Amino acid sequence: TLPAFGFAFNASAPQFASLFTPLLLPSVSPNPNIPVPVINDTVSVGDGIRILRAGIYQISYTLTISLDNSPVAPEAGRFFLSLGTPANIIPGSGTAVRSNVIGTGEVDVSSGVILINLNPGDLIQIVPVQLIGTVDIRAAALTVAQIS
Amino acid sequence: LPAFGFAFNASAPQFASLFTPLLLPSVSPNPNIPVPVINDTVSVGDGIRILRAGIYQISYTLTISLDNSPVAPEAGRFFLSLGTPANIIPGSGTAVRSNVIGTGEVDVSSGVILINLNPGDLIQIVPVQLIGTVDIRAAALTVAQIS
Amino acid sequence: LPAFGFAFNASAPQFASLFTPLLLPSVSPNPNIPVPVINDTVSVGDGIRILRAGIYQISYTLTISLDNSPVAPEAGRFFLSLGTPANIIPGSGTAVRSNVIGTGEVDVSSGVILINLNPGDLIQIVPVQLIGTVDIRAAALTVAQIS
Amino acid sequence: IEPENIGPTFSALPPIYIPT
Amino acid sequence: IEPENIGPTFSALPPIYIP
Amino acid sequence: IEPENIGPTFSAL
Repeated sequence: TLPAFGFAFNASAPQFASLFTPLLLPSVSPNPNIPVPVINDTVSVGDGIRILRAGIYQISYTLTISLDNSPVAPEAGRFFLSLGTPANIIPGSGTAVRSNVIGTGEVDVSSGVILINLNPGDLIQIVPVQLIGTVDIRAAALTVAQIS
Repeated sequence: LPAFGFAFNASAPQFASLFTPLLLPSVSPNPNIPVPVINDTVSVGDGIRILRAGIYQISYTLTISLDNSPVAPEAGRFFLSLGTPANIIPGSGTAVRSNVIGTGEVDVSSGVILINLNPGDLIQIVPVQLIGTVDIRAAALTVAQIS
Repeated sequence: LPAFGFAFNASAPQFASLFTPLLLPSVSPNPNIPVPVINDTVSVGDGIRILRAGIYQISYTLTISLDNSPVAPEAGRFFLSLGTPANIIPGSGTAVRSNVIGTGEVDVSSGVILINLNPGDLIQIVPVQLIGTVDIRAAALTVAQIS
Repeated sequence: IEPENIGPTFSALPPIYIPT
Repeated sequence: IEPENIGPTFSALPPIYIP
Repeated sequence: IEPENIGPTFSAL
């Protein structure tokens, strides 16, 4: 009837990125007056959203990244959405951010609005696939919405 | 027909001010056939008011210059707000920060925020923390019903 | 069923060139069950063509290296264009600029631009102004009908 | 909601200065 | 409408140099 | 495709 969707976000604690480890996304209720899980025929598992309904989806993410975590190594990261397992990354969902100097403050990342065929049991997660030094994820959010 | 609204500023930069909704005067992006891309919402000049209960995707983009200033650092945090500028929406937050002067334009996009909204809910882009001078070269707000 | 299209480049970097549509050769993001995510649109290799009138959300992401350049600053302004590369869509613009050499890749995403489109409309991502060499490490164009 | 503890927050924040 | 008048525009254009 | 070869990659290290 209504399209399937899910929204999971982290606005409660920064997290350090860890190679191929899905990002923690504990919250599903963004409305500050009337919070309610914005979840329909999906499942938020704590570090991702599981598909329950076959179809075409828009999936996307946002990250806030601080690159000031080292005194000697300029920091960088490459991020993707993964399908099923962290290694099974989705081409077209990739982003990158890299600083050649130490002490770089927050920068913003957003993926494209990725349109993709998904199937029941598909677990969509945000994964770092390459990290240069320590990367501080100040906040993150993952969006799943059925188009067809 | 789903409810939707798109409001943007491509005509004039604006300096971010604390808890002051960004100015978004335009609703017509099509350069060939300029019509207001507004259905069952209202653009009020600095935001979009919801008229129809439902589930929505709301999002924003900011083009921010960080070198329009003689003092450092240059930094801002931005949220979508609900009803009043202080009533910020968790999950809609972004931040940029340069510890030194001389950083040009940077890009910000929020997530595609899915959220239950209700008639009369006013959605705006608000700065919530500002250091130095933060120059919003361009901004756009998007509201579209999931249905 | 809504019309939609998703075209991306994850296979080769490309230097940005003025009013030159970015190359987007791929339309199959699912690594396990590859299918063209194209319904009632056409991906032409450097953009997506509309076949059906309606309200669409159109948007793009860029990953941009600002340290593959023999001079500084490294900067670019980007828009979606309609039909022809000079016919840019107000509200779809983004910009980045690094005044020095301490920055590699940065992220850009446009707003989620809501817009009336029409059969024959060709949507492309174009740079409209550049300083230095601007390396597009990856890019993606999204078109999806709102209905 | 008070914004100070809603992520993302700045991981550090220098005092205002004129670079020299 | 000229693209030089469509936002966002660069807030400044520092002199170009060879790093 | 190996993840080191899926764009975007770092233009330099």
